[PDB]
Amino acid sequence: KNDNHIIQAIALLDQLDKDINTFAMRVKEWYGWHFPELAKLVPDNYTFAKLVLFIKDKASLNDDSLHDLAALLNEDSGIAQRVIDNARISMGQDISETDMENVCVFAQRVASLADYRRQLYDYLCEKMHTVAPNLSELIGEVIGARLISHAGSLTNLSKQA
Amino acid sequence: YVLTETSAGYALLKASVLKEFKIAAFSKFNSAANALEEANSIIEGKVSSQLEKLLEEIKKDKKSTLIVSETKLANAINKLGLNFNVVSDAVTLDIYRAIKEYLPELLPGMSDNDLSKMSLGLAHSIGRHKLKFSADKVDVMIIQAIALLDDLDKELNTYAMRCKEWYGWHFPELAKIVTDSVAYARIILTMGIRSKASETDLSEILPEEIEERVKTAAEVSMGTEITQTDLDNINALAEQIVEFAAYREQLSNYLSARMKAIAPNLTQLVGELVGARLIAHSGSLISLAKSPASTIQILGAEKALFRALKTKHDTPKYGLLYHASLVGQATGKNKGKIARVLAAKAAVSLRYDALAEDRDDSGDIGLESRAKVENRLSQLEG
Amino acid sequence: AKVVIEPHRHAGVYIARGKEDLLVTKNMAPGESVYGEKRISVEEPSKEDGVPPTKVEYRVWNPFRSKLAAGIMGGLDELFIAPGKKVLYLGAASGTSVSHVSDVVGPEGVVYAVEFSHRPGRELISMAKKRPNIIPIIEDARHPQKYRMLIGMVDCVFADVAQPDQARIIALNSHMFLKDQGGVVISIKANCIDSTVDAETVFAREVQKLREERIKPLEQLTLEPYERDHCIVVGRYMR
Amino acid sequence: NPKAFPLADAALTQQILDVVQQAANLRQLKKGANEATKTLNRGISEFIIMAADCEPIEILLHLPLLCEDKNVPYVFVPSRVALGRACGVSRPVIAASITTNDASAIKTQIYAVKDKIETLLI
RNA sequence: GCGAUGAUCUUGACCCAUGGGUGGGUACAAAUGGCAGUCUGACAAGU
Repeated sequence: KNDNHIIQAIALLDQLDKDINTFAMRVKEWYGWHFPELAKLVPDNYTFAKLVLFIKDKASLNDDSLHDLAALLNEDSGIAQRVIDNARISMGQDISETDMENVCVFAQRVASLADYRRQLYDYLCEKMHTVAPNLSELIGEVIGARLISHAGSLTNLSKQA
Repeated sequence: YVLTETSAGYALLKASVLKEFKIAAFSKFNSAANALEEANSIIEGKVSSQLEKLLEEIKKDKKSTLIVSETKLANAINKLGLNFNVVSDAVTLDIYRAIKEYLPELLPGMSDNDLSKMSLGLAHSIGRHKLKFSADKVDVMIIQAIALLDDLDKELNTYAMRCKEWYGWHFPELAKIVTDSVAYARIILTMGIRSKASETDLSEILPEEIEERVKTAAEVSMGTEITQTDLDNINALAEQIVEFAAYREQLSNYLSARMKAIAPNLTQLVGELVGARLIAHSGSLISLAKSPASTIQILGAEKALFRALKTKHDTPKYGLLYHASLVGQATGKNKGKIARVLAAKAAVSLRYDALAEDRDDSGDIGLESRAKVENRLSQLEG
Repeated sequence: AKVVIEPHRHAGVYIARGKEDLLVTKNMAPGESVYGEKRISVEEPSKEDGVPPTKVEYRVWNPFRSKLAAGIMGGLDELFIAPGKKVLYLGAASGTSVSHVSDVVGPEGVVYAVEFSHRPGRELISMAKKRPNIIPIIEDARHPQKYRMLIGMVDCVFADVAQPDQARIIALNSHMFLKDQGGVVISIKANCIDSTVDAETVFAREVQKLREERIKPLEQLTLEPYERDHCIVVGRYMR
Repeated sequence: NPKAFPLADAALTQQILDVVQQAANLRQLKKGANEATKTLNRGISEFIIMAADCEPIEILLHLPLLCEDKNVPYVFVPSRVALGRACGVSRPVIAASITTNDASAIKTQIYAVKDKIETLLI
């Protein structure tokens, strides 16, 4: 029965990526206002969104007291030492907390959307291995499911020559 | 003999006039709150803490003839109980011009690099305190957020169409009855399959007359049945849709406090979204207050008005005022004149909220302006 | 084809050639909207490993917006404005020309923006948040003893004042912060001082007070009619 | 109002209201901050007249800024009842603009009043 | 230890005595790109 739901899965996944990038540019702008150094230091969306999410302060974001660089990354990473270096030379804007809470909502959207694309990817590889094992042996999941999304069905693809 | 006035503490210079381009004593201040009150102290002529400590520590050999630069500090030290002989002669002095020349070399742990950075960040904060506001005068985040809210509507609509489409296989007969996407989503998020129909989850969502069509339609719909994993993806995505539907309302709640805070009279007249589209379509409040009320009435649909000016035909009399409820309440023959009154008083409320007197006072005059609008509103309907 | 931009007889002052004849300085904080200006990206063709050679960005600059551009386009060889020097920029009056001073002073100089009014400082702080080399202060420039704490010492002084007591206003400042054999560039607007009379007597009494406060004007001239009733003075204090 | 500057003394007030009166006779006048604003956007104004007793004042504080941008003369007048009176209006008018006419017969009076304003602004 | 269960050959386009210059589709960013000069301006109602 996975002739159409997998097309919903892959096109919905592209929708998830394009929607993630939209808020991601906004949050990187916002933390560009408060602390301009780390936003140019970490181009990642999810982890940097958590880095904005846990602390909201540019004078107490360290690897120890407090631990936000020992929670996901390690303190022996070259990124974390540059967070220690950038935390001293800060010149950014001091803004209120109510403005930051809206961006905490945004980081919660980032973690949510990240969870749904992970679950969608696992369901994607799972059902692609289910309904079409041999094409997953040849050209994998993404290209084969893409070509099914071109033909619309396994039957239409089975009729093309 | 020499008092040094700078944002790194206060120093006594005897270089121990007998001077060898060195220092006699230094008493150190360095922080943001210290240099803030020191920046207050040079303006006020105010004696600081390390000025009193510098009068207290060194005495009787380097302070009997003290030369201070300010005339204000000469009288404060002149009234000290230690009885110093203090003058303010030779302020414009090459020595006094030269104490800043060896200033990285006479202060340990400092150089010319951190002095411009500390003076820069001090200049930001004293610019915040003197101008009694922020260092950017930020209002653009409302303009960004109102651009994001329609994106929430479009993306939430997109995912609503999605879950509509790959729910229609199992139970096709719901879109003909239930068209609202939230009521579409919460039924599946509570129920799941059609074979687990109950009463309470329908009762919290729908009226009874819709619920009976839902139940009898659930009897006669014989769509597909499949494994629980796809159903888990359905409850996941439905949780996501209700989640985002709460999030856009949280965004409107964020725009509530900012719109009430920054533009109170505009909030009183048209509320939040209309004036948000006014400032957003204009670009800024300060250029819009420079724009007259004739531009304010025609704000929006620039190609239609510019087309009406090229063709010299009937001008569109509807801009962003086309969606106001008090304006939409009136008939079209009487709508444009009331919109002229509302744009006319609206320009007055923009010139209220623009010039930094109602941001600190939260607005009291647009309350009278709404009454003046409603009076003429009653009169034109007569 | 593209234009080529080659330096004038000063440092940091670059002239465009030839289908565009415009005066440009080095950009150091791109993406700005000072007045809705356009920017010019030029580079040197080079074949190297890794990244391409750098597009050294230049921003357009008019004599219709600054007297300093007019003083260079009128023909100038000596100037105390160069990358690396510390300048005292007396008055700003919009905040827009401060970015041009920050561009012509290079990344090594520090621009001290002096203001005595509340209204144009709101543009000064927002300009200062973008460019991390401009220090704005809202201070009383009549008394150098009331703002000696925030500023250090400058290499040259630019005066944009046009007040009838300006020779007092610079003097206690030039006695304080300007070094010996440092340079003064003073923009004098003749009709702004007095307009009931000609300007040559004003020029004589003002250069006489420049003789009084030990200023040596190496060259004083009417600019050319790009501006009206103005003379700029390049001199040296205690030469 | 500490913000009410520059303001006209009574003799120049009578002179200016006479010139406004004759320009209203010669159909050379704009009333309201809307019409004066639009003439400032068109660059067709000779000079600007504003009332200093206009409560509130924030509806016209932008006009000195725009006249400083366009180099347009302006002096406040301390009365709005007299200002609407000289407009031939039975209401207090607070803002007026003098439209450009190089063929006007009272243009020498306009140049004299502009000499008074350029005297007061410097 | 060759293939009709496709062997075999062709739709990257131009040029220069591995190297070098153009051409087209996608995305992002920016507009001395488009806005004669971003509406008209004192009357209306009633007896």
